[PDB]
Amino acid sequence: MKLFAQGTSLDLSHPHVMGILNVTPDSFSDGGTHNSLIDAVKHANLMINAGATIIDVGGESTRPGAAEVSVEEELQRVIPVVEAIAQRFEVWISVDTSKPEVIRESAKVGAHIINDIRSLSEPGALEAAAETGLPVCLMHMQGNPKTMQEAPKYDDVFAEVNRYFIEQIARCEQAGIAKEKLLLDPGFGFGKNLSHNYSLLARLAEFHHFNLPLLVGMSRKSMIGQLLNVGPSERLSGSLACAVIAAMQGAHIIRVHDVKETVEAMRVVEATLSAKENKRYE
Repeated sequence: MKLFAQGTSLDLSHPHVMGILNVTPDSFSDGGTHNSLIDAVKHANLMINAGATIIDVGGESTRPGAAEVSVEEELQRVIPVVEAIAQRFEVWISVDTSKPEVIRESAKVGAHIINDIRSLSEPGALEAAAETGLPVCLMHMQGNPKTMQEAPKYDDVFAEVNRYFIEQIARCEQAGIAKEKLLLDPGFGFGKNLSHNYSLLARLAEFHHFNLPLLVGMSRKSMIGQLLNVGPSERLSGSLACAVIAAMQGAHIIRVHDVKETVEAMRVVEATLSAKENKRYE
C-alpha cells in the first residue's frame, strides 16, 4: 500500500517507525516560542538519523489531567516546527491537532498526515481535514482522552473498536474524504484497562479486514507500567516487546519514544517476515 501526500509517497510494505515530538507550552519553553525551535529541530534530526520515517508533532498533551491549549498557543508552536522540519528534511510529518485552523495551517506548511486524538470530532475539524486532502488517522477512544477517571466497561472491546471504525469511515466518506486516505488506530491506553489493551494487541491481525494501514502507539504506556510494575523510564524492554508483537501481525506505523532501538527491532521483524510464506503472524 502507498500513502500520497505533498507530492510524495510512503510505501507501507515494511513497518515504519514514527518519532514523537511534543512541543507543548510546558516543554517548548518559556512562553510562545523561545529558542526551543532549535531544540525541536536537533531532536527531529536525531530521530531521522536513528531511522524514523515519520515524525508526530503535537502541541497538546494527551495524558490524564493534561491542560487544554488555546488556538494561538498551538499555532505559535506547531506551525514553526512543522515548517522548519519540512524545509530541511525528507521525513513525513504528521500533526496531532484537534483544531480546524491548526489543520489548515499545518497543511499549508508541508504536514503529510492529520493525526488527531479526537478523530476530527471538534466543530469544523472534519471539514478542514477534508479541504486539505491529506491522509487522516482515526483513533478509538471512549470519553474524554485526558480524563483521570476510570476505564469503561465494554461488552466486548474488540467488537466496539471495530464498530467505531465502521462508523467513522462512513462519517469521513460523507464529508468527501476517500477511505483510501484513512489510517486506523485502536488507541491503546485510551479508554481501556490493562485487559482490554492486551485483548486488542492479541487480535491486532484481525483489523486487516478493513484493508487500511494500522498505526499503533504503545510506547512507555500503563499497559506496560502496570504489567511489569515499573516507572515511565524503565519501560524500554516492554515497549520493544509491544512493538514487535504489533509488527509481526502487520501494523504499518509504530509510534515510539525510543526510535534507535525500535528501528533495530523492526529490522529483525522484517528479516523474519521476508522469510515467512505470507508476511504475517496470525
